[PDB]
Amino acid sequence: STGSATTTPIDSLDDAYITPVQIGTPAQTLNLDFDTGSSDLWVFSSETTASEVDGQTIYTPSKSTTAKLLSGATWSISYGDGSSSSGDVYTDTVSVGGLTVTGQAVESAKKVSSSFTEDSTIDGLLGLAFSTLNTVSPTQQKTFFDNAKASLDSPVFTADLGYHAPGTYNFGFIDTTAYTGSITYTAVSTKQGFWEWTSTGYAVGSGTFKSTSIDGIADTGTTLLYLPATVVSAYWAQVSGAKSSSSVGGYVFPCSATLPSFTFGVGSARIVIPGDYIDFGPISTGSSSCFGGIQSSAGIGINIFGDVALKAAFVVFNGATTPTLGFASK
Repeated sequence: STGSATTTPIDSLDDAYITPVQIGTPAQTLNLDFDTGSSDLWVFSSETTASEVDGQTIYTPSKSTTAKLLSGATWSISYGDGSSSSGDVYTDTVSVGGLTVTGQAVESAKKVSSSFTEDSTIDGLLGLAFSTLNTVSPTQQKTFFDNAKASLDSPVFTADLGYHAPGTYNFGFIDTTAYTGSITYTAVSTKQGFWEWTSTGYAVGSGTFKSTSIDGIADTGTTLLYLPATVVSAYWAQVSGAKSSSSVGGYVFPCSATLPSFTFGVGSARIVIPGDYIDFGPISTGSSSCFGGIQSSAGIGINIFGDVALKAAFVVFNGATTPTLGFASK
């Protein structure tokens, strides 16, 4: 089997991407944030504290003839950005772009933190990291990909995120028309439960490539590109007037600037992030100070190849016995 679904930016800055997901019988369609940095499929629901729902589409398990309460099961998660959610668990039928899993753990939110409430465009998350990170207790549950894997034509999914435009998540096949040149594959460590790999270095604009190992994770659920302070300083040094602002919480730059590109290495291959991808607009409405899309990972404890980096590539998440990551230009 295979699946193919379109993923759409939630706003004009590509702050995140939503993908429609069918849950239950009859189908209830929710727009979820496909997140290769976590491993819980959770949804706004009829069980969510009413005051914490503000415009999201909810899952109502009592209206699904295939929903079954997973007795005694609870979940609770906190994300790198400080957000959190928790609740109970159902199993139900879940389909993504024509690909169907029966008995998928659907984690129903009783509580969500304010950032989720305040974002009406995201109805929940669909985790695509390794199932070892799943928070359901006392019986850990598998991710959607893990549940589908054996049925897929090939045990892979691919992320093709758009810049200021829709993209695609495919399951079970590699669309050879979706990229240019070849796919370069690189080793993955699953020891932290992430799609963790090692970039071979970087360049700023037309500058010379610096060969240097950068360990980090391929994370569709993080907006920006988070890299070591040395690297990030090297980048913003090329932008007149850019500075790290403690009060804003990162590097800012004059909105009148033209940003240089940023290149990262995948083995011998190179992925070029155009400068425009690194502009995330005014820090506050009407400001002429703009927020940078490349930021320091110092204090996160891990480097994150988030959407800013991933949207410049066609990315293969290969879930073979020994997982690997593939990157191609597009």
